[PDB]
Amino acid sequence: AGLTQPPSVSVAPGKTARISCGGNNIGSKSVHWYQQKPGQAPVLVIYYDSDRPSGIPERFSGSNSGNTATLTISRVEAGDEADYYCQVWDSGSVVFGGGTKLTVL
Amino acid sequence: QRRNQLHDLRFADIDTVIHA
Amino acid sequence: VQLVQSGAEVKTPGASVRVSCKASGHTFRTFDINWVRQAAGQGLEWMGWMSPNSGNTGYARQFQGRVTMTRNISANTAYMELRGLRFDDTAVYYCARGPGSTGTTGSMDVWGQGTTVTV
Amino acid sequence: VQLVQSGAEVKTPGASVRVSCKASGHTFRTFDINWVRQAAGQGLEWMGWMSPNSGNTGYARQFQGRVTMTRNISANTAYMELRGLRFDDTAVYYCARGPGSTGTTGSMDVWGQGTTVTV
Amino acid sequence: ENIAPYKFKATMYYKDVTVSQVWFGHRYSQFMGIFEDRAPVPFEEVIDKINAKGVCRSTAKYVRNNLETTAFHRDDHETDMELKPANAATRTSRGWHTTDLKYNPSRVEAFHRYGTTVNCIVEEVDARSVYPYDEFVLATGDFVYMSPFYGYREGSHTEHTSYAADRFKQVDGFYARDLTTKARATAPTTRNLLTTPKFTVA
Amino acid sequence: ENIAPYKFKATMYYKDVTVSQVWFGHRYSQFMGIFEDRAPVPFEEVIDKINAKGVCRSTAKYVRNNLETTAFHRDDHETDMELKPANAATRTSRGWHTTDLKYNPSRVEAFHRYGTTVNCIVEEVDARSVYPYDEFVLATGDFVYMSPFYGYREGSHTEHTSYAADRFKQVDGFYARDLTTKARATAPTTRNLLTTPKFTVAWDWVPKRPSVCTMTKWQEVDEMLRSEYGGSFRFSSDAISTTFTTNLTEYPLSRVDLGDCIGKDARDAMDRIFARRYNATHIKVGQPQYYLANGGFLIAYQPLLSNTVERIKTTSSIEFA
Repeated sequence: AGLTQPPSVSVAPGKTARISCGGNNIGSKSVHWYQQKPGQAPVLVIYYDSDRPSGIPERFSGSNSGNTATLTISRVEAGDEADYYCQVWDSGSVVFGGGTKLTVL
Repeated sequence: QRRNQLHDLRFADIDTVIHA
Repeated sequence: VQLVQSGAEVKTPGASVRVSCKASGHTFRTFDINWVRQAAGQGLEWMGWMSPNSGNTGYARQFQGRVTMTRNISANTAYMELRGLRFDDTAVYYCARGPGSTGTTGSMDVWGQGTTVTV
Repeated sequence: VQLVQSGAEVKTPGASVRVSCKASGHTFRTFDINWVRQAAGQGLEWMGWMSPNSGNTGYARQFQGRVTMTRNISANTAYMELRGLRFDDTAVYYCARGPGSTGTTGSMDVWGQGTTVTV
Repeated sequence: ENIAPYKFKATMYYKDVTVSQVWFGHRYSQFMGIFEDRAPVPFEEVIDKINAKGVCRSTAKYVRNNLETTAFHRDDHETDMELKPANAATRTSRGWHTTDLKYNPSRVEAFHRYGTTVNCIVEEVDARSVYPYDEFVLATGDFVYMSPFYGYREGSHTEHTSYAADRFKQVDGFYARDLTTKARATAPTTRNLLTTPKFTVA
Repeated sequence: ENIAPYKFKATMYYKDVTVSQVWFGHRYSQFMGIFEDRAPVPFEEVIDKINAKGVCRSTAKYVRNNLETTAFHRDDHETDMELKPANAATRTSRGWHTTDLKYNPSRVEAFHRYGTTVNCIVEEVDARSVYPYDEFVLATGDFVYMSPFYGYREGSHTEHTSYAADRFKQVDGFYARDLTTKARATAPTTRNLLTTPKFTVAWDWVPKRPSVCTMTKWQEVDEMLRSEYGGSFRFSSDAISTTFTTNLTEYPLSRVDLGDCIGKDARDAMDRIFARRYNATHIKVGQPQYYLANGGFLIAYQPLLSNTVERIKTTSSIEFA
């Protein structure tokens, strides 16, 4: 299948950011959230829908339910301008989201 | 044996009786 | 474990490319190898997965018949071969440890530097 | 265990009586309490049984609706209440340890002194 | 220091219920299944039947896998069966049983037939408990998860117990009946009866 | 000599499958049979369901007596079920299960009816192994016929195994999920998973050599006087009132099977003692020396001066000293 993501999200530095990832029955799958800065290999920031890797600040959080997964970035810093990708495994592949470009104003 | 015989007291409910 | 890939590749249309990704620090037989490509400024595009212990592979629908994944256990290296390149295959390619034999829910925690392939 | 009952009771028709039986020596919760009455010169007439541990009671068919058995665990006392007395209720009343919750074949091994109730 | 466990005498009451399914062939019979179960003897049967008359019911009514199972010996009506002593073995405690033979269905050609047998067993066992005496074992290797000193008397109700209050009954003025000599002791005793899911201890 | 078995914590995953046949009479109901079986949880379900989402499947699909069998809980469609903690019992390790009530068929007069129940059980157990560490047994009394240190890395493939290569799986970068707190560990670990015909075991893999010790440190002696007499060494300690007799030749530590442990432990203990008591009064003389004493004792000795392949068997008695 496919995962749908908003093409662009812009949030004020003091506010918090919501990134959505839609799909049919996405709540039964483990959604992973990757962050990619320009000209770099993607870095995992959320795995198994609620958990953070070692060395990841508490600002990142995730949820997954029904037909929607959500990534929450509290206290959006200037260093968080990147492209965010949601990933699951359907059938025998790992469908990747279209990516969301987070712009810090 | 002491651990094995606690299995039914741990992973099941003895007292309940279901009737319909 | 650390993953290191080869250098840049420059090829003509219709040729074949082999990209090598070598692991370091582990036996490399305890996890899987995912090959995923990214075009210039576009999103991530999964290509396939391989289990280096058994050699079992799995490819995407849009890459079936053009991608071959193999391994050298003695050197702990995984090779990916693209056959019949075209103009749209100019991209940066990455090897990662992710889903596959070890589970369909694995995460791509470790990545390689990526190889630039230009057609 | 020893059973001790209250004093003599003199009452008018239509009133109610409460006779108390206190046990000494045990927790009083290990055995049942039987109330049985005897008229002047007549045979024994079982009245009921009460289980002090759970409070479950059982009455005779001819005493249903007029007899209530209760207990005070703190004092190890059992009370029996007769409601709506008449002239034929004048009798000596006894508390005993016998059948009931502990078994339907028990024997009335220990008895009380008995209270004379006159209407 | 004291390392020897505290030892006491206990009595186990249980009914062995065996139901067999047999296929009768042209010239042979085959056991296609034998279900063997152990069931507790209820308090209403330990006191009213085994201790008062020395007999036991020929039916087993118990709870297994959250269902009230009822089994009849020889698939017949309920009847009282006398408890007779078990066959002697060396270095063995006393024991009593009612039935001696397993019941199997009568032969009918080319059918699967079911047959039930119930054997009411009374046994005398030795029970051992170790510090801090919150549970004790039996000679048969079955644990009982309740303190040997549990009761309702003189602050013995604070001891450990892992069973519902419905399963424990402490009866005073109990007059024990010897199942061999048929003679009843005169001194009253305080008797604890616990109904485990597979047997009854006293 | 070291007699205590090597201990490590492991996890058991298995589904208890119970099929009951019931006959419904006129006024009573009776069990005609209860088939109870234990089935392994597949590696796919251990990694993808139990560890990733904390749930377990409602169906048990396994090979028993050379047959691919499937059982459905409540004889209904397959669903995922939460793993909830088991009832607390004294001196019992943690445990989790999905169901608690047995499913029995609905009553229909004069019929034999079948009913299936599946209970997905996860347990933490303590597993013990003894020399030469080619087998280990769980707390439930079930043996596993494979070395605790078996794997695919660091020459662990040479360890003993009795199961087909399809029954074992070593997963790296495994992030363990706590089933009570629902909090996932961050440090990756190597996880060995074996699917026995009765259950599935999983445990953390560690290298063999630095994990086990064939000799155990027994005594630390501050003042053990050494004397040379009659072509032998006498080691006498007044703190414990004990004397050992050794030959004049050293005992090579390489001859001890699995003897990477003695050197480190002896160095730690002797350095601690020297720092505590003899720092300001004496000085060390050479590296520690190792001797073998009658009874089968291993003495590590560091001489001091004032500023002015086989396994050793140790007797159970110290009275001769």
